[PDB]
Amino acid sequence: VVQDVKYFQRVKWQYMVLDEAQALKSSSSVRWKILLQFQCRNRLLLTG
DNA sequence: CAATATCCCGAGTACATGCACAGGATGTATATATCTGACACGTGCCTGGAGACTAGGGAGTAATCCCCTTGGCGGTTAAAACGCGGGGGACAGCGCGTACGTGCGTTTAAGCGGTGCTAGAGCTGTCTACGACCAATTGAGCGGCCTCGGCA
Repeated sequence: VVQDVKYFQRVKWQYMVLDEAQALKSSSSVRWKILLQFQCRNRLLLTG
């Protein structure tokens, strides 16, 4: 998802389930910077 | 405007060329010749046509920055022109090779009969090479942990 961004930007996803979202913990990360830009109703984090 | 240069015209200039000549070797001229291959005849093949279908490619577009393109760059010599050196240029002869002629004799072409080499045969009869797929490796980029320099 941090590479095929161009393809994911092509469609209006209803929701993102970001499983084990502790992966996103640092704002310095490209992952975080890019994952902010996708458009959806809800962003759902399932991180224990 | 001045200057070096190219252009242009007439005098005077060896020999080059076009010609006439003798004469020799070859192009002609006739008769003969078989055989090349022209021509005629079928043989059988591929060149072509004609269909159905996928999938590969081709064409198109979109985004864009690489590369080309341009300007302006700063740096150094080919050109210009002269001075200046020796070297390319024009005659005397030797004899050695080249030609050419003679008689040098080696080999080829031809026609002979015999015969084994090669080149079209196979499904030969496989199985190298041809896909098909799998697996390893390196490299690169992205997270993550950790000392230290400049700032409160």
